[PDB]
Amino acid sequence: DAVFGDRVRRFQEFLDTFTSYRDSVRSIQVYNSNNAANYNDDNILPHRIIISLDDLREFDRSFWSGILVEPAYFIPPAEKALTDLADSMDDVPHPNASAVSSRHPWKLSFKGSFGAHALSPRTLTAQHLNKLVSVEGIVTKTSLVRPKLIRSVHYAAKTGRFHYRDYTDATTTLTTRIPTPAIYPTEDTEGNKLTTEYGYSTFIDHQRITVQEMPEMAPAGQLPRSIDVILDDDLVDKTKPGDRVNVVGVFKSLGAGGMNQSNSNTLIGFKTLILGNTVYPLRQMLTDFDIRNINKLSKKKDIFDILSQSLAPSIYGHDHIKKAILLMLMGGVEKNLENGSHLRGDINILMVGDPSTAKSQLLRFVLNTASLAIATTGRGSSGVGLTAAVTTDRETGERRLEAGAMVLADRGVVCIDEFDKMTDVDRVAIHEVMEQQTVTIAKAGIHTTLNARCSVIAAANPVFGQYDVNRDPHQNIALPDSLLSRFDLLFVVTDDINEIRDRSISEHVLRTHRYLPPGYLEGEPVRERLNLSLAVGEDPKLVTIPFLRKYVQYAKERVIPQLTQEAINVIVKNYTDLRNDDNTKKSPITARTLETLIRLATAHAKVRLSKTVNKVDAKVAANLLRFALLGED
Amino acid sequence: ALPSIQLPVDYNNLFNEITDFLVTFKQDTEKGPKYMAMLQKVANRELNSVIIDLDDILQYQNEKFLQGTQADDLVSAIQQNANHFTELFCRAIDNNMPLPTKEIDYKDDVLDVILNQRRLRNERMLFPPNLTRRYFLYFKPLSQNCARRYRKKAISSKPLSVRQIKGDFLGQLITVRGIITRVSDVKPAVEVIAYTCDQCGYEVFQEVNSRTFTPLSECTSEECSQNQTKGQLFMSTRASKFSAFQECKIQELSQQVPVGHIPRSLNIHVNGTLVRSLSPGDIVDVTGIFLPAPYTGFKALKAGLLTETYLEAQFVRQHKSLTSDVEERVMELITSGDVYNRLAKSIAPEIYGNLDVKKALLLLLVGGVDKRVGDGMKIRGDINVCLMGDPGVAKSQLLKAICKISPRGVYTTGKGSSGVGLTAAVMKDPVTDEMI
DNA sequence: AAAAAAAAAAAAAAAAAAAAAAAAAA
DNA sequence: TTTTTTTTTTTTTTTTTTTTTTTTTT
Ligand SMILES: Nc1ncnc2c1ncn2[C@@H]1O[C@H](COP(=O)(O)OP(=O)(O)OP(=O)(O)O)[C@@H](O)[C@H]1O
Ligand SMILES: Nc1ncnc2c1ncn2[C@@H]1O[C@H](COP(=O)(O)OP(=O)(O)OP(=O)(O)O)[C@@H](O)[C@H]1O
Ligand SMILES: [Mg+2]
Ligand SMILES: [Mg+2]
Ligand SMILES: [Zn+2]
Repeated sequence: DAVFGDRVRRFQEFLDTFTSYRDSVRSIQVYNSNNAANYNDDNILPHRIIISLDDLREFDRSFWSGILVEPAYFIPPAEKALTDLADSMDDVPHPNASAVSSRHPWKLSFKGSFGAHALSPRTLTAQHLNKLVSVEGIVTKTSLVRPKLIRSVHYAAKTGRFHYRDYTDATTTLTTRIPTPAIYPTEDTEGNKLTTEYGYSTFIDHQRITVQEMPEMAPAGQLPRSIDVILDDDLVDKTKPGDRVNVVGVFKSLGAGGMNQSNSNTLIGFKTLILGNTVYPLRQMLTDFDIRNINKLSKKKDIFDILSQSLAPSIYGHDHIKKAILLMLMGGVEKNLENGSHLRGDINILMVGDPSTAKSQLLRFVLNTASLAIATTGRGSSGVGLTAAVTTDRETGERRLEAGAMVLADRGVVCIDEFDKMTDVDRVAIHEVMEQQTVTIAKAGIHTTLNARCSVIAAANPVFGQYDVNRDPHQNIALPDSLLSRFDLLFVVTDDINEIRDRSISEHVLRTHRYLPPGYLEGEPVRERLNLSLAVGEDPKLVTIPFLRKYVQYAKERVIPQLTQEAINVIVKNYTDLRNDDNTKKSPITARTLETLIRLATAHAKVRLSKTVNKVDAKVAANLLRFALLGED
Repeated sequence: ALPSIQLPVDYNNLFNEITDFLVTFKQDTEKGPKYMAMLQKVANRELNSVIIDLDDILQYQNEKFLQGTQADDLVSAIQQNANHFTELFCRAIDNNMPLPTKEIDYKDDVLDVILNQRRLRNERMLFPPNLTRRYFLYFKPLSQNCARRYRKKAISSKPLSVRQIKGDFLGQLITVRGIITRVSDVKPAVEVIAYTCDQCGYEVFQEVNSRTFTPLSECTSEECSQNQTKGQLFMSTRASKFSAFQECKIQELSQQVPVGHIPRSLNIHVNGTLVRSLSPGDIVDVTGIFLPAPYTGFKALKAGLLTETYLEAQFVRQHKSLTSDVEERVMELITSGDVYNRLAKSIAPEIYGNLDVKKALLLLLVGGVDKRVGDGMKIRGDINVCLMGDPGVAKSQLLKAICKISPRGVYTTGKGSSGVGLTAAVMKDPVTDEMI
């Protein structure tokens, strides 16, 4: 009534006080308008802006406090004012055939500092209901996208006029209203037959996601907790399972909560939900300074050595394995070939070695430094847990598929630990993914082929406790030959007792164990708790890790080198020399070694930020594979 | 009650323009109207389907623009809403149906006998028109070539995917590209139901416009108005009109799925002569109307305002013998010479070597004599070829390649799936839960 | 003619964990 | 010979929700 109009006036004043929002409205409007005029087209921007809570805090403390504390009485007044401003801006007429019926009202999004309203799915209780909150977590489950009716239009014969009926739901609006039965009117007020006219009605896409707490922040002895978020309109399909997200929305109650005709019970409570306003991913955009630095650092001669050594500075030695990991990070170029085939561009590495040889501390580093990485353990995994699982969608009722570890890491890496301890029934599935890079599901009436293009790095142990040099290589490794053929580089690492090596490595380890984080006193235990302050503002030389991430991203997305003849000449001579020799290698040499040389050469070419494969790339690939197969170093 | 809104579209002028377009339209390139020719063809019990082209409608609009008189952009009205224009066009066809010009040929048509028997008793001593109809009306999507010829852009024929189908496209005419995975059998769906009434008046007709209905079972004729309890209605199948119905599922192609996601699926309903146009395993481009399903019955309450959806199909565009031509192809290949070596060599030209293996695969491709000896003896002509050898010798390209040559072939692999010996007699098919 | 009460409508099923047998070998 | 290995075999439904549509009952 009066309060609604007063708040509309307040927000209207706020809008012309700061001119940025008015300019963004015009930019979106002109973009959408002149896009439709391009008949010879080469797509549509949604009606949603992001305002900062901070600026509103200086403008009007009362309105900011109302939005943060009582959103359900201050957001709808703001949306009407934004719609009015947007309607005022659009001077050009749009006599469209059916856009007159559906207005697509403008909505709002928020950013800035939330103070005490930044929480997690665990610290969210009944004290935060009907409040604007932001929750950080990991997406686990998503529902199928369905259309929902918002307004129905009917045509009346013998009169020629139209009649519309509006529908509302608890999840649709922020205010509780009288419910609607969602049944189309059939009789006019005068009794004339009504015909439903699809194409003038309004439907909106609806989705439900589940956000779980980060498992690293959970208390001792407790399992992580999860919450449900509802997305609508233009927020649909902006998240996938496994993603790390931050969702800003209104925490809301729903239902009757067992205080009704049903029997009295202590086990019945209310249901809680979040109507998300905004979603933020917790792709690093690069400026011209960063790109210029990358191009300047590319021209240095010893760039490969620096890049490889920058990996895991807390590991002493293992230079060649660290080079192989870097070559994994910058994968090869995939070739699509006739007969529906593709040559894989991924590099797969296996490490077999003695106990306590820093095999498992490199997989953990790859988990952190890479863009996408999935961790797996041999004994705690199953075949149905790696490829896909048949489940049900509670909200709609169909039967669907849920992704597994391999398919969730498409265009990523999978790090498997204790690979030899995996059961045989489990080990067949990974075989297929390593060969075809596709999963075939033919269960419960769901016949589908799923794409899985991932790089595999694995660590295992020999049959006995330690590697034996007096026995043949195949006796030491329990893995079958078919599985072993699918790895590009097999590294056998051994711990040998030598006084100088021990003196150096012990010094390095003792130096590492004496590190104090800044801002901590001696003897002060590390407080890895953050004190519930999740965030302050809601949205020889070595190189730093973020710079390496930028370098890897830029190389993967900007250069695609092509093979040359003079590199092929080196590759063929290396292959012919390696094949025809009496040296006893730890792995047999076959016709698939040539493809490994080609892939390593392509990766080294990408490292140099060049569009051609040179002779030096072939030499580096040859040296790496000679070290891997022979140990001639 | 129900508020009222003003919309630009008026159906009276649209109906006038449809009537004008049916009569006036001529193919500019038989002479005369294009569609009154095929209507006369229909009237002779020969054509079972009527297909309208929106390119032709644009041609009529362009003719009117040449005259300069205003039009109602019928092509845009069809695209924005198409469930009502089907009935409008059906009425327009019914109004201007030509007379049977030749070969009336009434032989044993049960509906014809019923209708003819009605005339004598009705005249000596108003039914739903759809009962007398036989033709089926389908629309044809726009063409980019004609569009680019007259600009105006195009939306109905753009090859969208299952995933790009949002809720804003409901009630429009669109096209979807995908692969057909499942197709069901053809079953009859009722359109007009006729009830016979204990020699009370005569049979009554009701139309059905949903997937679910209720029987009448009460005779309301003037002679049946007498008060005595007399009995309910019984359905008569012969005087009722049925239709062929089929449902299929289309799935998104692997190329169009983004990384980390699972492909979606869409449902297609086809009625009429268009039935059986799609088979499993075909990559097609299907045009139709995208409509909301009612989702009623059980589990409707939990959804509340959530609906299913489906596509009423109207057009199909599949992307991809003894004759003198093949009689001459074999002669040409004979004159080519070196048939043995060339046939063996061209098999998988990527792989270099193993030429004797390629000779043997040719002999496996052809089959030996299968002679049925008397007294029960039989001799096999099929070929059993096993290829052993060390790993990494091109073992498993050679095989796959041979599968391409012969259409009747299956590539079966290890214990990942059980298909070699899966001659099972139990099949828990979800559709009906009976063994196959 | 207008109230209060009472049912239908389920459907579904793979994926994992524990325990006892009936065949393999240092 | 006593050890390891191996298939494999039931394990499943007891519950749900508010409309929507039917029969009784003042
Ligand atoms: N070269 C090294 N530099 C630094 N620390 C090392 C090195 N080698 C081993 N370590 C230390 O040894 C410990 C165990 O290493 P890690 O867990 O990586 O071994 P592993 O190869 O996975 O062993 P396992 O065979 O028992 O699974 C860690 O504390 C690690 O820091
Ligand atoms: N004669 C040949 N000509 C061309 N390529 C060959 C030849 N022999 C082997 N190859 C190579 O071998 C590969 C094809 O066989 P591949 O090693 O993939 O499978 P396979 O022989 O069935 O072995 P596995 O036991 O590893 O499955 C390709 O890399 C191909 O280039
Ligand atoms: Mg380990
Ligand atoms: Mg093979
Ligand atoms: Zn009667």
